[PDB]
Amino acid sequence: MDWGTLQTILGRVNKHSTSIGK
Repeated sequence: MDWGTLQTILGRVNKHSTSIGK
């Protein structure tokens, strides 16, 4: 779900997890 009635708002895009530690 996105916006009161939309879509182009959030898509879990743009992120970084290459960082090591786990």
